[PDB]
Amino acid sequence: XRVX
Amino acid sequence: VYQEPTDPKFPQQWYLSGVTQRDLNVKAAWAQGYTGHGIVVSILDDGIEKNHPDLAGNYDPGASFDVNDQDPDPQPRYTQMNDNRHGTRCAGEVAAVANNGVCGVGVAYNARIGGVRMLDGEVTDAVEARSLGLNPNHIHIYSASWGPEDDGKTVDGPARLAEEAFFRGVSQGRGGLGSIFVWASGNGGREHDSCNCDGYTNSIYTLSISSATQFGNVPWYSEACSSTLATTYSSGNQNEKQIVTTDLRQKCTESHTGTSASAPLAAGIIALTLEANKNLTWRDMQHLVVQTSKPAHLNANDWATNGVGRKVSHSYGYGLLDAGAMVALAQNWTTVAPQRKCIIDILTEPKDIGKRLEVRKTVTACLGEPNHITRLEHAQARLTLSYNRRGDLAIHLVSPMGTRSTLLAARPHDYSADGFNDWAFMTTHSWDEDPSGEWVLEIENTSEANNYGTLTKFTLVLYGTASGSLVPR
Ligand SMILES: [Ca+2]
Ligand SMILES: [Ca+2]
Ligand SMILES: [Ca+2]
Ligand SMILES: [Cl-]
Ligand code: NA
Ligand code: NA
Ligand code: NA
Repeated sequence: XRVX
Repeated sequence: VYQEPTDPKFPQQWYLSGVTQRDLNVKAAWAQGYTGHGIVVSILDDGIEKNHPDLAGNYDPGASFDVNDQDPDPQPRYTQMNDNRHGTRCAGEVAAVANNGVCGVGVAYNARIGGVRMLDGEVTDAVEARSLGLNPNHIHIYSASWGPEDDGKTVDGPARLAEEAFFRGVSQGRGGLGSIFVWASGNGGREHDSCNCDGYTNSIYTLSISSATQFGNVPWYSEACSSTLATTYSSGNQNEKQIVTTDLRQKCTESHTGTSASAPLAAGIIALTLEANKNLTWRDMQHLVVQTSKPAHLNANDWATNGVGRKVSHSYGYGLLDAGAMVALAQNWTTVAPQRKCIIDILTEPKDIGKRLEVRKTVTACLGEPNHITRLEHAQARLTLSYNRRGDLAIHLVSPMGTRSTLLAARPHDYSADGFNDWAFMTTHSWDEDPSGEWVLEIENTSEANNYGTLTKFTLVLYGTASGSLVPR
Protein backbone atom coordinates (compact mmCIF):
# COMPACT_ATOMS: atom_id res chain seq x y z
CA UNK A 1 1.76 -3.33 -0.81
CA ARG A 2 0.00 0.00 0.00
CA VAL A 3 1.59 3.29 -1.15
CA UNK A 4 0.98 6.97 -0.25
CA VAL B 1 -21.74 40.23 3.81
CA TYR B 2 -19.48 37.18 3.88
CA GLN B 3 -15.83 38.10 4.51
CA GLU B 4 -13.28 35.80 2.90
CA PRO B 5 -10.28 34.45 4.84
CA THR B 6 -7.38 36.73 5.63
CA ASP B 7 -4.82 33.95 6.01
CA PRO B 8 -1.42 34.80 4.50
CA LYS B 9 -1.41 32.07 1.86
CA PHE B 10 -5.15 32.15 1.07
CA PRO B 11 -4.45 34.32 -2.04
CA GLN B 12 -2.32 31.44 -3.35
CA GLN B 13 -5.25 28.98 -3.07
CA TRP B 14 -6.23 29.50 -6.70
CA TYR B 15 -8.39 26.34 -6.72
CA LEU B 16 -10.77 27.56 -4.01
CA SER B 17 -11.96 30.76 -5.66
CA GLY B 18 -11.16 33.37 -8.24
CA VAL B 19 -12.50 35.59 -11.00
CA THR B 20 -10.89 33.26 -13.57
CA GLN B 21 -13.60 30.52 -13.08
CA ARG B 22 -10.84 27.85 -12.88
CA ASP B 23 -11.79 26.90 -9.32
CA LEU B 24 -13.96 24.57 -7.23
CA ASN B 25 -16.50 27.31 -6.35
CA VAL B 26 -15.90 26.92 -2.62
CA LYS B 27 -16.32 30.59 -1.71
CA ALA B 28 -19.90 30.43 -2.99
CA ALA B 29 -20.60 27.68 -0.45
CA TRP B 30 -18.93 29.66 2.33
CA ALA B 31 -21.10 32.65 1.41
CA GLN B 32 -24.23 30.49 1.76
CA GLY B 33 -23.09 29.85 5.37
CA TYR B 34 -21.43 26.43 5.00
CA THR B 35 -17.90 26.08 6.36
CA GLY B 36 -18.07 22.54 7.74
CA HIS B 37 -19.43 23.26 11.23
CA GLY B 38 -20.40 20.01 12.91
CA ILE B 39 -18.90 17.62 10.36
CA VAL B 40 -16.12 15.17 11.22
CA VAL B 41 -13.52 14.08 8.65
CA SER B 42 -10.77 11.53 9.22
CA ILE B 43 -7.58 11.24 7.15
CA LEU B 44 -6.50 7.59 6.85
CA ASP B 45 -2.79 7.93 6.17
CA ASP B 46 0.62 8.06 7.90
CA GLY B 47 -0.48 10.23 10.84
CA ILE B 48 -1.59 13.77 11.62
CA GLU B 49 0.36 16.52 13.42
CA LYS B 50 -2.45 17.25 15.86
CA ASN B 51 -0.56 20.19 17.39
CA HIS B 52 0.03 21.92 14.06
CA PRO B 53 -0.80 25.65 14.39
CA ASP B 54 -3.27 25.36 11.48
CA LEU B 55 -4.86 22.08 12.66
CA ALA B 56 -5.00 22.22 16.46
CA GLY B 57 -8.12 24.40 16.46
CA ASN B 58 -10.08 21.77 14.52
CA TYR B 59 -8.40 18.58 15.73
CA ASP B 60 -10.74 15.83 16.95
CA PRO B 61 -9.27 12.96 19.00
CA GLY B 62 -12.54 11.12 18.42
CA ALA B 63 -11.73 11.05 14.70
CA SER B 64 -8.26 9.66 15.28
CA PHE B 65 -6.36 6.51 16.20
CA ASP B 66 -2.93 4.95 15.70
CA VAL B 67 -3.44 1.50 14.20
CA ASN B 68 0.26 0.97 13.45
CA ASP B 69 1.29 1.26 17.13
CA GLN B 70 -2.14 0.45 18.70
CA ASP B 71 -2.68 3.67 20.64
CA PRO B 72 -4.98 6.71 20.45
CA ASP B 73 -2.34 9.21 19.36
CA PRO B 74 -1.91 9.56 15.55
CA GLN B 75 1.14 11.80 15.81
CA PRO B 76 3.49 11.12 12.88
CA ARG B 77 6.85 9.41 13.36
CA TYR B 78 9.51 12.04 12.72
CA THR B 79 12.46 11.16 10.50
CA GLN B 80 15.14 13.04 8.58
CA MET B 81 13.47 12.28 5.26
CA ASN B 82 10.09 13.56 6.55
CA ASP B 83 8.44 10.46 5.10
CA ASN B 84 5.37 10.80 7.33
CA ARG B 85 4.33 14.30 6.19
CA HIS B 86 1.68 12.96 3.82
CA GLY B 87 -1.26 12.71 6.19
CA THR B 88 -0.70 16.19 7.66
CA ARG B 89 -0.67 17.68 4.17
CA CYS B 90 -3.96 15.92 3.33
CA ALA B 91 -5.57 17.06 6.59
CA GLY B 92 -4.90 20.76 6.03
CA GLU B 93 -6.60 20.62 2.66
CA VAL B 94 -9.80 19.53 4.37
CA ALA B 95 -9.76 21.61 7.51
CA ALA B 96 -6.88 24.00 8.03
CA VAL B 97 -8.07 26.72 10.43
CA ALA B 98 -9.14 30.03 8.91
CA ASN B 99 -8.43 33.65 9.84
CA ASN B 100 -5.62 32.78 12.26
CA GLY B 101 -2.65 34.30 10.44
CA VAL B 102 -1.18 30.89 9.56
CA CYS B 103 -0.76 29.27 6.10
CA GLY B 104 -4.07 29.01 4.20
CA VAL B 105 -7.49 27.49 4.90
CA GLY B 106 -9.17 24.14 4.51
CA VAL B 107 -12.15 23.73 2.23
CA ALA B 108 -14.18 23.00 5.37
CA TYR B 109 -12.25 25.25 7.69
CA ASN B 110 -14.70 24.88 10.59
CA ALA B 111 -15.07 21.12 10.39
CA ARG B 112 -13.46 18.72 12.85
CA ILE B 113 -10.41 16.86 11.55
CA GLY B 114 -8.76 13.65 12.71
CA GLY B 115 -6.22 11.20 11.43
CA VAL B 116 -5.69 7.44 11.51
CA ARG B 117 -2.00 6.49 11.57
CA MET B 118 -2.11 3.31 9.52
CA LEU B 119 0.37 3.54 6.62
CA ASP B 120 3.56 3.73 8.75
CA GLY B 121 3.97 0.00 9.19
CA GLU B 122 2.82 -3.24 7.64
CA VAL B 123 -0.53 -2.42 6.01
CA THR B 124 -2.44 -5.65 6.51
CA ASP B 125 -6.10 -6.31 5.72
CA ALA B 126 -6.80 -6.03 9.45
CA VAL B 127 -5.05 -2.62 9.64
CA GLU B 128 -7.14 -1.33 6.75
CA ALA B 129 -10.35 -2.66 8.31
CA ARG B 130 -9.68 -1.14 11.72
CA SER B 131 -9.07 2.21 10.00
CA LEU B 132 -12.08 2.19 7.66
CA GLY B 133 -14.23 1.03 10.57
CA LEU B 134 -13.01 3.56 13.14
CA ASN B 135 -15.77 5.20 15.25
CA PRO B 136 -18.32 5.03 12.42
CA ASN B 137 -21.04 6.80 14.40
CA HIS B 138 -18.77 9.79 15.04
CA ILE B 139 -16.70 10.14 11.85
CA HIS B 140 -18.80 11.21 8.87
CA ILE B 141 -16.26 11.20 6.03
CA TYR B 142 -13.09 9.12 5.54
CA SER B 143 -10.39 10.32 3.12
CA ALA B 144 -7.81 7.89 1.71
CA SER B 145 -4.89 9.08 -0.43
CA TRP B 146 -3.29 5.65 -0.75
CA GLY B 147 -3.84 2.31 -2.40
CA PRO B 148 -2.27 -0.56 -4.31
CA GLU B 149 0.97 -0.03 -6.17
CA ASP B 150 0.72 2.09 -9.35
CA ASP B 151 3.26 0.04 -11.32
CA GLY B 152 0.69 -0.59 -14.04
CA LYS B 153 0.79 -4.34 -13.52
CA THR B 154 -1.01 -4.84 -10.18
CA VAL B 155 -4.62 -5.96 -9.80
CA ASP B 156 -5.50 -5.68 -6.12
CA GLY B 157 -8.31 -4.54 -3.89
CA PRO B 158 -9.71 -4.83 -0.36
CA ALA B 159 -9.34 -8.26 1.21
CA ARG B 160 -12.13 -9.71 3.36
CA LEU B 161 -11.91 -7.56 6.51
CA ALA B 162 -11.57 -4.33 4.55
CA GLU B 163 -14.50 -5.18 2.30
CA GLU B 164 -16.54 -6.07 5.39
CA ALA B 165 -15.57 -2.65 6.77
CA PHE B 166 -16.90 -0.98 3.61
CA PHE B 167 -20.19 -2.86 3.84
CA ARG B 168 -20.61 -2.21 7.57
CA GLY B 169 -19.75 1.45 6.99
CA VAL B 170 -22.26 2.15 4.23
CA SER B 171 -24.98 0.05 5.90
CA GLN B 172 -24.80 0.92 9.61
CA GLY B 173 -22.34 3.83 9.72
CA ARG B 174 -23.47 7.40 10.39
CA GLY B 175 -26.70 6.30 12.00
CA GLY B 176 -27.56 4.02 9.10
CA LEU B 177 -27.07 6.72 6.47
CA GLY B 178 -23.67 5.27 5.59
CA SER B 179 -20.04 6.26 6.00
CA ILE B 180 -18.71 8.38 3.14
CA PHE B 181 -15.43 7.02 1.75
CA VAL B 182 -13.43 9.38 -0.51
CA TRP B 183 -10.54 7.83 -2.50
CA ALA B 184 -7.70 9.22 -4.62
CA SER B 185 -7.87 7.51 -8.00
CA GLY B 186 -4.10 6.97 -8.33
CA ASN B 187 -0.68 8.19 -9.49
CA GLY B 188 0.01 5.54 -12.15
CA GLY B 189 -0.35 7.75 -15.22
CA ARG B 190 3.27 7.41 -16.33
CA GLU B 191 2.91 3.61 -16.16
CA HIS B 192 -0.37 3.70 -18.15
CA ASP B 193 -2.11 2.26 -15.10
CA SER B 194 -5.89 1.78 -14.95
CA CYS B 195 -7.81 2.80 -11.82
CA ASN B 196 -10.26 -0.05 -12.49
CA CYS B 197 -7.45 -2.46 -11.50
CA ASP B 198 -7.60 -0.92 -8.00
CA GLY B 199 -10.45 -2.39 -5.99
CA TYR B 200 -10.60 0.57 -3.60
CA THR B 201 -11.23 3.16 -6.33
CA ASN B 202 -13.28 0.67 -8.37
CA SER B 203 -15.57 0.02 -5.37
CA ILE B 204 -19.10 1.35 -5.53
CA TYR B 205 -18.72 2.35 -1.86
CA THR B 206 -16.00 4.94 -2.54
CA LEU B 207 -16.16 8.24 -4.40
CA SER B 208 -13.03 7.95 -6.55
CA ILE B 209 -11.60 11.37 -7.36
CA SER B 210 -9.20 12.26 -10.18
CA SER B 211 -7.15 15.40 -10.81
CA ALA B 212 -6.94 18.31 -13.23
CA THR B 213 -4.03 20.73 -13.70
CA GLN B 214 -4.48 24.49 -13.25
CA PHE B 215 -4.74 25.02 -17.01
CA GLY B 216 -7.42 22.29 -17.22
CA ASN B 217 -5.36 19.35 -18.50
CA VAL B 218 -4.94 15.68 -17.61
CA PRO B 219 -1.88 15.61 -15.31
CA TRP B 220 1.03 13.32 -16.05
CA TYR B 221 0.18 11.12 -13.04
CA SER B 222 -3.52 10.70 -13.84
CA GLU B 223 -5.05 7.25 -14.31
CA ALA B 224 -8.04 6.91 -16.62
CA CYS B 225 -10.85 4.43 -15.88
CA SER B 226 -14.63 4.07 -15.84
CA SER B 227 -14.96 3.87 -12.03
CA THR B 228 -13.86 7.46 -11.43
CA LEU B 229 -16.73 9.69 -10.39
CA ALA B 230 -15.42 13.28 -10.42
CA THR B 231 -12.36 15.55 -10.30
CA THR B 232 -10.68 18.21 -8.22
CA TYR B 233 -7.69 20.38 -9.05
CA SER B 234 -4.16 19.33 -8.15
CA SER B 235 -0.66 19.82 -9.54
CA GLY B 236 0.61 19.74 -13.11
CA ASN B 237 3.73 21.10 -14.82
CA GLN B 238 6.11 23.59 -13.22
CA ASN B 239 4.35 26.60 -14.74
CA GLU B 240 1.10 25.54 -13.05
CA LYS B 241 0.39 26.26 -9.40
CA GLN B 242 0.04 23.54 -6.76
CA ILE B 243 -1.83 22.89 -3.52
CA VAL B 244 -1.33 24.91 -0.32
CA THR B 245 -1.55 23.08 2.98
CA THR B 246 -0.14 22.24 6.40
CA ASP B 247 3.23 20.48 6.41
CA LEU B 248 5.11 18.38 8.94
CA ARG B 249 7.02 20.22 11.71
CA GLN B 250 4.39 22.97 11.91
CA LYS B 251 5.27 24.36 8.49
CA CYS B 252 3.26 25.55 5.50
CA THR B 253 3.78 24.15 2.01
CA GLU B 254 2.69 25.50 -1.37
CA SER B 255 3.80 22.35 -3.22
CA HIS B 256 1.46 19.47 -2.32
CA THR B 257 0.91 17.46 -5.47
CA GLY B 258 -0.54 14.46 -7.28
CA THR B 259 -3.61 12.36 -6.73
CA SER B 260 -3.03 12.69 -2.99
CA ALA B 261 -4.27 16.30 -2.98
CA SER B 262 -7.50 15.71 -4.93
CA ALA B 263 -9.28 13.36 -2.52
CA PRO B 264 -8.95 15.70 0.52
CA LEU B 265 -10.35 18.65 -1.42
CA ALA B 266 -13.30 16.46 -2.42
CA ALA B 267 -13.70 15.33 1.20
CA GLY B 268 -13.85 18.98 2.23
CA ILE B 269 -16.48 19.81 -0.38
CA ILE B 270 -18.49 16.78 0.77
CA ALA B 271 -18.22 18.05 4.36
CA LEU B 272 -19.77 21.38 3.34
CA THR B 273 -22.51 19.44 1.54
CA LEU B 274 -23.25 17.31 4.60
CA GLU B 275 -23.52 20.46 6.70
CA ALA B 276 -26.15 21.68 4.22
CA ASN B 277 -28.14 18.44 4.71
CA LYS B 278 -27.09 16.03 7.42
CA ASN B 279 -29.66 13.44 6.33
CA LEU B 280 -27.89 12.65 3.03
CA THR B 281 -27.12 8.95 2.56
CA TRP B 282 -23.91 7.59 1.08
CA ARG B 283 -25.77 7.09 -2.20
CA ASP B 284 -27.42 10.54 -2.05
CA MET B 285 -23.91 12.06 -1.96
CA GLN B 286 -22.87 10.24 -5.13
CA HIS B 287 -26.05 11.43 -6.88
CA LEU B 288 -25.25 15.02 -5.87
CA VAL B 289 -21.72 14.70 -7.30
CA VAL B 290 -23.02 13.27 -10.58
CA GLN B 291 -25.63 16.00 -11.01
CA THR B 292 -23.52 19.03 -10.06
CA SER B 293 -19.99 18.35 -11.38
CA LYS B 294 -18.82 20.50 -14.25
CA PRO B 295 -16.99 19.34 -17.39
CA ALA B 296 -16.47 22.83 -18.78
CA HIS B 297 -12.93 23.65 -19.92
CA LEU B 298 -11.44 20.36 -18.75
CA ASN B 299 -9.46 19.09 -21.76
CA ALA B 300 -9.71 15.41 -22.68
CA ASN B 301 -9.98 13.54 -25.97
CA ASP B 302 -12.63 11.09 -24.70
CA TRP B 303 -15.52 13.30 -23.57
CA ALA B 304 -18.79 11.53 -24.39
CA THR B 305 -22.43 12.32 -23.76
CA ASN B 306 -24.21 9.48 -21.99
CA GLY B 307 -27.83 8.36 -22.34
CA VAL B 308 -29.23 11.07 -20.07
CA GLY B 309 -27.24 13.87 -21.70
CA ARG B 310 -24.40 14.19 -19.18
CA LYS B 311 -20.82 14.55 -20.37
CA VAL B 312 -18.42 11.98 -18.92
CA SER B 313 -14.72 11.25 -19.36
CA HIS B 314 -12.50 8.41 -18.13
CA SER B 315 -9.97 11.01 -16.99
CA TYR B 316 -12.45 13.12 -15.04
CA GLY B 317 -15.70 11.26 -14.40
CA TYR B 318 -18.47 13.85 -14.49
CA GLY B 319 -15.98 16.72 -14.19
CA LEU B 320 -14.87 19.22 -11.58
CA LEU B 321 -16.65 19.38 -8.26
CA ASP B 322 -18.70 22.55 -7.71
CA ALA B 323 -19.05 23.22 -3.99
CA GLY B 324 -21.62 26.00 -4.36
CA ALA B 325 -23.82 23.79 -6.54
CA MET B 326 -23.41 20.82 -4.17
CA VAL B 327 -24.54 22.71 -1.07
CA ALA B 328 -27.40 24.37 -2.93
CA LEU B 329 -28.75 21.10 -4.33
CA ALA B 330 -28.28 19.28 -1.01
CA GLN B 331 -30.65 21.53 0.91
CA ASN B 332 -33.97 20.30 -0.51
CA TRP B 333 -32.67 16.94 -1.73
CA THR B 334 -35.15 14.06 -1.54
CA THR B 335 -33.55 10.87 -0.23
CA VAL B 336 -33.15 8.27 -2.95
CA ALA B 337 -35.08 5.03 -2.82
CA PRO B 338 -33.44 1.92 -1.34
CA GLN B 339 -30.75 0.39 -3.51
CA ARG B 340 -31.79 -2.53 -5.73
CA LYS B 341 -29.33 -5.07 -7.15
CA CYS B 342 -30.10 -7.04 -10.33
CA ILE B 343 -27.73 -9.94 -11.07
CA ILE B 344 -27.52 -11.20 -14.67
CA ASP B 345 -25.34 -14.22 -15.46
CA ILE B 346 -24.60 -13.57 -19.13
CA LEU B 347 -22.73 -16.58 -20.54
CA THR B 348 -24.18 -19.96 -21.46
CA GLU B 349 -20.74 -21.40 -22.30
CA PRO B 350 -17.09 -20.28 -22.07
CA LYS B 351 -15.86 -18.16 -24.97
CA ASP B 352 -12.38 -18.17 -26.49
CA ILE B 353 -11.03 -14.62 -26.60
CA GLY B 354 -8.65 -14.86 -29.54
CA LYS B 355 -7.94 -11.58 -31.28
CA ARG B 356 -11.36 -10.16 -30.40
CA LEU B 357 -14.50 -11.31 -28.59
CA GLU B 358 -17.86 -9.57 -28.59
CA VAL B 359 -20.64 -10.73 -26.24
CA ARG B 360 -24.12 -9.28 -26.77
CA LYS B 361 -26.98 -9.87 -24.35
CA THR B 362 -30.43 -8.30 -24.13
CA VAL B 363 -31.56 -7.99 -20.52
CA THR B 364 -34.82 -7.06 -18.79
CA ALA B 365 -33.07 -5.75 -15.65
CA CYS B 366 -35.20 -7.89 -13.30
CA LEU B 367 -38.50 -6.84 -14.82
CA GLY B 368 -41.49 -7.88 -12.75
CA GLU B 369 -39.36 -8.38 -9.65
CA PRO B 370 -38.65 -6.30 -6.53
CA ASN B 371 -35.14 -5.59 -7.81
CA HIS B 372 -36.34 -4.20 -11.15
CA ILE B 373 -34.05 -1.28 -12.07
CA THR B 374 -35.10 1.48 -14.46
CA ARG B 375 -32.63 4.07 -13.05
CA LEU B 376 -29.07 2.76 -12.97
CA GLU B 377 -26.40 3.86 -10.48
CA HIS B 378 -23.20 1.78 -10.70
CA ALA B 379 -22.89 -1.14 -13.11
CA GLN B 380 -20.30 -3.90 -12.89
CA ALA B 381 -19.07 -6.47 -15.37
CA ARG B 382 -17.68 -9.19 -13.08
CA LEU B 383 -15.32 -11.09 -15.34
CA THR B 384 -13.47 -14.37 -14.94
CA LEU B 385 -10.97 -15.04 -17.71
CA SER B 386 -7.59 -16.58 -18.49
CA TYR B 387 -5.10 -14.86 -20.77
CA ASN B 388 -1.41 -15.26 -21.47
CA ARG B 389 -0.52 -11.52 -21.25
CA ARG B 390 -3.08 -9.53 -19.28
CA GLY B 391 -1.91 -6.02 -20.25
CA ASP B 392 -2.54 -6.60 -23.95
CA LEU B 393 -6.30 -6.75 -23.25
CA ALA B 394 -8.67 -3.85 -23.79
CA ILE B 395 -12.21 -4.29 -22.47
CA HIS B 396 -15.25 -2.14 -23.24
CA LEU B 397 -18.87 -2.31 -22.09
CA VAL B 398 -21.66 -0.62 -24.04
CA SER B 399 -24.98 0.15 -22.35
CA PRO B 400 -28.39 -0.06 -24.06
CA MET B 401 -28.41 3.73 -24.34
CA GLY B 402 -25.15 3.59 -26.32
CA THR B 403 -22.64 4.65 -23.65
CA ARG B 404 -19.27 3.00 -24.21
CA SER B 405 -17.36 2.48 -20.96
CA THR B 406 -13.69 1.50 -21.11
CA LEU B 407 -13.49 -1.13 -18.38
CA LEU B 408 -9.82 -1.81 -19.09
CA ALA B 409 -7.34 -0.07 -21.37
CA ALA B 410 -4.09 -1.69 -22.46
CA ARG B 411 -1.45 -1.82 -19.69
CA PRO B 412 1.98 -2.17 -21.35
CA HIS B 413 3.68 -3.19 -18.09
CA ASP B 414 1.16 -5.91 -17.14
CA TYR B 415 2.83 -9.14 -18.27
CA SER B 416 0.74 -11.27 -15.92
CA ALA B 417 -0.56 -14.66 -16.98
CA ASP B 418 -2.98 -14.76 -14.05
CA GLY B 419 -5.99 -13.26 -15.83
CA PHE B 420 -8.98 -11.92 -13.90
CA ASN B 421 -10.72 -13.88 -11.15
CA ASP B 422 -14.27 -12.53 -10.84
CA TRP B 423 -12.91 -8.99 -11.07
CA ALA B 424 -15.82 -6.52 -10.76
CA PHE B 425 -14.96 -3.85 -13.34
CA MET B 426 -17.17 -0.85 -12.51
CA THR B 427 -18.52 2.04 -14.53
CA THR B 428 -20.18 5.24 -13.34
CA HIS B 429 -20.77 6.46 -16.89
CA SER B 430 -24.34 5.08 -17.27
CA TRP B 431 -25.68 6.63 -14.08
CA ASP B 432 -29.43 7.40 -14.36
CA GLU B 433 -29.77 5.42 -17.62
CA ASP B 434 -32.42 2.74 -18.10
CA PRO B 435 -30.37 -0.51 -18.21
CA SER B 436 -33.06 -2.53 -20.00
CA GLY B 437 -31.99 -3.72 -23.42
CA GLU B 438 -28.82 -4.79 -25.23
CA TRP B 439 -25.49 -4.73 -23.39
CA VAL B 440 -22.27 -5.36 -25.34
CA LEU B 441 -18.98 -6.58 -23.87
CA GLU B 442 -15.90 -6.25 -26.08
CA ILE B 443 -12.57 -7.91 -25.27
CA GLU B 444 -9.71 -7.42 -27.66
CA ASN B 445 -6.02 -8.11 -28.04
CA THR B 446 -4.41 -4.70 -28.61
CA SER B 447 -1.09 -6.27 -29.65
CA GLU B 448 0.17 -8.15 -32.70
CA ALA B 449 1.16 -11.17 -30.59
CA ASN B 450 -0.72 -14.46 -30.91
CA ASN B 451 -2.26 -14.32 -27.46
CA TYR B 452 -4.79 -16.80 -26.13
CA GLY B 453 -7.34 -17.19 -23.37
CA THR B 454 -10.93 -17.92 -22.44
CA LEU B 455 -13.73 -15.93 -20.83
CA THR B 456 -15.51 -18.31 -18.44
CA LYS B 457 -17.85 -15.99 -16.53
CA PHE B 458 -19.47 -12.60 -17.13
CA THR B 459 -21.90 -11.41 -14.46
CA LEU B 460 -23.60 -8.10 -15.23
CA VAL B 461 -24.49 -6.53 -11.88
CA LEU B 462 -26.84 -3.55 -11.98
CA TYR B 463 -27.44 -1.28 -9.00
CA GLY B 464 -30.09 1.41 -8.82
CA THR B 465 -33.78 2.20 -8.37
CA ALA B 466 -37.08 2.35 -10.24
CA SER B 467 -38.17 5.91 -9.48
CA GLY B 468 -37.36 9.59 -9.42
CA SER B 469 -35.70 10.39 -12.75
CA LEU B 470 -34.94 13.91 -13.99
CA VAL B 471 -35.53 15.09 -17.53
CA PRO B 472 -32.26 14.32 -19.38
CA ARG B 473 -29.71 17.14 -19.55
CA1 LIG C 1 0.94 6.76 18.46
CA1 LIG D 1 -4.92 29.18 8.48
CA1 LIG E 1 -3.37 2.67 -9.86
CL1 LIG F 1 -23.90 -5.89 -3.00
NA1 NA G 1 -28.47 1.71 6.31
NA1 NA H 1 -15.30 4.08 -6.16
NA1 NA I 1 -33.51 -0.17 -23.29
